[PDB]
Amino acid sequence: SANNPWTGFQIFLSPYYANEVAAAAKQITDPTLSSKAASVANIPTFTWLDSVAKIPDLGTYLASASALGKSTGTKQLVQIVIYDLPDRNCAAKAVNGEFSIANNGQANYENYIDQIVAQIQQFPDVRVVAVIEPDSLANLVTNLNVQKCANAKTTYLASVNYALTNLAKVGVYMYMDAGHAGWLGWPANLSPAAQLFTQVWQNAGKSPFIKGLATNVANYNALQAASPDPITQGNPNYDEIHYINALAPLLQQAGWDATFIVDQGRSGVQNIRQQWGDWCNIKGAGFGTRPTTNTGSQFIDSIVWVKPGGESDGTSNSSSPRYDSTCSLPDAAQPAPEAGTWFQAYFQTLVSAANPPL
Repeated sequence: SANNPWTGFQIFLSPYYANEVAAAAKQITDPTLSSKAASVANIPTFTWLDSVAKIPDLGTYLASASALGKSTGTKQLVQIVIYDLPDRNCAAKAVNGEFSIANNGQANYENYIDQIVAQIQQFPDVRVVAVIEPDSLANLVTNLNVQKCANAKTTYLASVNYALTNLAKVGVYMYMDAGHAGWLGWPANLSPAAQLFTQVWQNAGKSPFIKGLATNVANYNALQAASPDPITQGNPNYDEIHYINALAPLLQQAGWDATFIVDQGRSGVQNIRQQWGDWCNIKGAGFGTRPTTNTGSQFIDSIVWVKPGGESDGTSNSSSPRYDSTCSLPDAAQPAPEAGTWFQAYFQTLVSAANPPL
């Protein structure tokens, strides 16, 4: 499109990831690998607002970005993930997230959005790009037979609508999470996906700030694969570019000339999964293509690093109340710590296996 949110902007670099990476890098013993690892702190990532407790951090990042732009003669851009739906991750095994549908979850989520909006409103010289609720809408396409998802459907739709409607009022550029090629990119899932995303876009007023969709978030697919990963057999859309090329025209026909961003933060190594649906701490992953607006596709505004490589997808300890058995599969790196916490051995391999090399 004409207006790529990133062009002309300096991305604010997460200080939390920089510190996590800094603490991680001094533990890497090989000096050549250590300096490569430290440099990852200079690669822009998304900050996940996975709880209300993260909202004050957003406030500090906006204020720091505002000052840094003035100090360097630049316009700054802060990258966030909205990730706190009630009954979050409905198809996952075991309960995740601080809000539940049964305990005023919708209302609590609205208050979470209101607190985010109230921060963003204070810093109008900073641009914000938000990924909206990974692992949410996509479940309403393919997983309505999952009872937790069926029971969450109206809440997910209302809560995502509230986020889109109210973040638009403070000019946030938004990409709704849309799964990945092996989820919604199956040809038979494309029209159901397009219908759902367009209804969501309509309910939120078709705001021009709703730019489009984010794909491959926290996943491992290629953007453009050299040859299809064996996990993809049966799906002609074997990488993200095929998925996006197929879905984008369906959205255009609805009057939404949608654009896309694609996570490549853990895509450096292909052909590492036994089944396409295996998502947790996949062993041997490497950092992939660094964020760039040089995407190779009319439909893609940016390659991004949404999931911060090195933070665990979930614990492998079956005694944890948060345990998801996907995290103990043969292709999952084990032992792994709780979701969101630092997984040092996994980070070191992401660095060693980076492609392109760091």
